[PDB]
Amino acid sequence: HHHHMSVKVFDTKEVQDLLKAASNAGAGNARTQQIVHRLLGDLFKAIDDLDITPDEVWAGVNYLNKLGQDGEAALLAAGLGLEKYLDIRMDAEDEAIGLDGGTPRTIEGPLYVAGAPVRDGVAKIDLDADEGAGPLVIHGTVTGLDGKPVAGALVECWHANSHGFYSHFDPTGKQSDFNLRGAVKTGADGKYEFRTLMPVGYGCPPQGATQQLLDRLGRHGNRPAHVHFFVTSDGHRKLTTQFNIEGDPLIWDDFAYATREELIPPVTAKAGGAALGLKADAYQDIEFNFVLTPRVEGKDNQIVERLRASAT
Amino acid sequence: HHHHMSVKVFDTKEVQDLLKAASNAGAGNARTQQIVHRLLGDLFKAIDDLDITPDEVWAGVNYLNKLGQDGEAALLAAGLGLEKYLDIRMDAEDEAIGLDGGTPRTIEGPLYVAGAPVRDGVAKIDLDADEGAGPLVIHGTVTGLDGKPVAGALVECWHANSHGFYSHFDPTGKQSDFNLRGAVKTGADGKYEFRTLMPVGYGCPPQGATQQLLDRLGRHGNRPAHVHFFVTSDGHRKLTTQFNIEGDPLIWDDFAYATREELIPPVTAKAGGAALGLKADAYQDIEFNFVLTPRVEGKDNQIVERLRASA
Ligand SMILES: CCCCCCCCCCCCCCCCCCCC(=O)O[C@H](COC(=O)CCCCCCCCCCCCCC)COP(=O)(O)OCCN
Ligand SMILES: CCCCCCCCCCCCCCCCCCCC(=O)O[C@H](COC(=O)CCCCCCCCCCCCCC)COP(=O)(O)OCCN
Ligand SMILES: [Cl-]
Ligand SMILES: [Fe+3]
Ligand SMILES: [Fe+3]
Repeated sequence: HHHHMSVKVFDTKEVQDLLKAASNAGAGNARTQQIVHRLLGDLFKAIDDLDITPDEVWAGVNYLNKLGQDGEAALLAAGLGLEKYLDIRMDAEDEAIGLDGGTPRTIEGPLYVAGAPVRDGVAKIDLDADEGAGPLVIHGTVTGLDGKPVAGALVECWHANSHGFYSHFDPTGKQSDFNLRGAVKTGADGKYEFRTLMPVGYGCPPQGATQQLLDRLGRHGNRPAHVHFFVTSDGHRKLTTQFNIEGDPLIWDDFAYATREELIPPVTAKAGGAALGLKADAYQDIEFNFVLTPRVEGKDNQIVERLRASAT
Repeated sequence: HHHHMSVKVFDTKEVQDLLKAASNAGAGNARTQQIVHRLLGDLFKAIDDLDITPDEVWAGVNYLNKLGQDGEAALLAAGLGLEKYLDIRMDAEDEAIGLDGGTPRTIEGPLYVAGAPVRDGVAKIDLDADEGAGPLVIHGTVTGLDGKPVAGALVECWHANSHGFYSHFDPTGKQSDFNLRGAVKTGADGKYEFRTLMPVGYGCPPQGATQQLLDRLGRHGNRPAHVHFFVTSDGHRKLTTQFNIEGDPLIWDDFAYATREELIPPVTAKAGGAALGLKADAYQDIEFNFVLTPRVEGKDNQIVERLRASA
């Protein structure tokens, strides 16, 4: 409660012996031992430097229990910019080898669901009534770096409803499996099209551990309205990206730091929606093309494996 | 698969800007911002230096989900030596100012339960039958640094059964509330005594997150047989300590790094348990005295507040 000087122990042989024992550095997976030794040592050193008290350490330890009970570790990874950091490093790798000329990547987020039924060329993906969102058409072409259309590319799409909730993750009810999620296989013309409704921005669960820490930091936990994409096709690297809805006031204040200048396409007002199966004549239209990068020596060294949900 | 040079982006302006934004370090709690800025920046820098891949990062992220789901964050804190590290730092504090003369501290561990009924001088704490454990008597005096008995000290004791399980945390069933957990208030002579059963060493839940990571590090998750104590007294600092059962082959291979050479008292065989209320005539006996350290200006600046179970 009263300030005192930190007593420094990190460089002592006892602490260094403890770090080597606990990480088992130098059976066991050597790479995991190496990573643990470095992260544990950095934590010990930070506790020494900032005089992080046992009360503070146990608050952090018990915070991790709540974070996992909430299922929110990946949400915090986005909120603390760790997920953006991974893109920064992948972007720097692409810049060094000259693979940075396609549509830019941005974060995947934690809300992808595998298994959407694949449609030929066009998918209508709003399965459930949403009185609060107007119809939205997203369309474009999948091309390579040379401008030619990519046949048989798989474009997957997911976004939120007018309350900012995703199917499979709705805390107010159970949406239909794959509501506002689709997948289209492009034809020879490389064209894809999604017919859906306009999303609104996401907000962290207000009593969740992510928002609790953000609240303590003085930060909001909101995202601007956006739509996610995967684009997969042989001969190209797997594209993970997004675009933001034009004009959202949170576009340059995303709590997950995912907005990119090239990922803010214009939205157009259009008519004749009924002829497209849309629920209203006037609709908003976004033209967005995906420019892919090629595999190098047949390899995609930036595809990411992580725990992902799946549905019927 | 093939080796390449790790990209270095940490010292770029974009990363430094991202770190300041994410920690908000520069509304909010300044101390939390400071700690987050440091811990998050260290993590980014570690990712650069070791070229930690996204696949690796996400495995750690999803591991954290499992760790919290299992409710094991504090178990891993002990298993990775973090809990011992906190004691190393408190011990160095005491040494610097000359408060290091008493019974040594060691780790609390995550299995304390508040509320044991305070008995006078002696508590019998084995409520549940355990055919795998013989009787154990633990007895001693609570004194200050000057050797005078401390009257009214509260000595709390908790430990495992012969399967290595604690009441309130037993995976094979439900023990009685406060089984193998006791509280004793010393009288004028400073003496305490617990009548209990002999513990067996603890092992991490085999399918839990802590053992999963220890397995990946090539480490076991076992503790020697031991007994925990709190000693709370109005004029002294609160002592958190333990002792290990003499002769346990894991005394010098504790996965939580909590063994101290001053905390391994002799065990002697005795007879006469019936008159003590023990379930058998023959029993094992441990004399263990607590030497407390005084408060400074009536304050205890080493007492630890953390989430604790109660019953
Ligand atoms: C560094 C190399 C890599 C190793 C680490 C890898 C992970 C680093 C990731 C980037 C940094 C993220 C840090 C996350 C932990 C922050 C915990 C704050 C949560 C919190 O609200 O604690 C409050 C107390 O704060 C306080 O007392 C002050 C802040 C608390 C200390 C936070 C750090 C503790 C370090 C030990 C935990 C292990 C690391 C954590 C990831 C609440 O307190 P309350 O009890 O009133 O609760 C009331 C609510 N229910
Ligand atoms: C509780 C108090 C004490 C806290 C300790 C904090 C100090 C840091 C020191 C320890 C922290 C380590 C945390 C876990 C890292 C390793 C977890 C991996 C365990 C594991 O089984 O993953 C394997 C791969 O490991 C790997 O690939 C290596 C993964 C290493 C990741 C390191 C970076 C993670 C950063 C996360 C911090 C996030 C902060 C904000 C959320 C297998 O993987 P699998 O997928 O095949 O599993 C399917 C089953 N075999
Ligand atoms: Cl129990
Ligand atoms: Fe999203
Ligand atoms: Fe224990």
